[PDB]
Amino acid sequence: GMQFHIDDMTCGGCASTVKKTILTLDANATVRTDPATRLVDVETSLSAEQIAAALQKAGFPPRER
Repeated sequence: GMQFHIDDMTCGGCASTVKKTILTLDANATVRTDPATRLVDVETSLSAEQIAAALQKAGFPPRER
């Protein structure tokens, strides 16, 4: 389990973009997003840096928790 806080993920629709970004990178990933806390939980064989790099490129720079 890796977890990020995503300050820019400020609504449901940003959350969709975050989730689709991750799923396009790794179709086997599990992703949970919570707009109330701006927290994103990911299960993936990829590294936290690879996930973050993708999220950054999408305009949702995260901080790993």
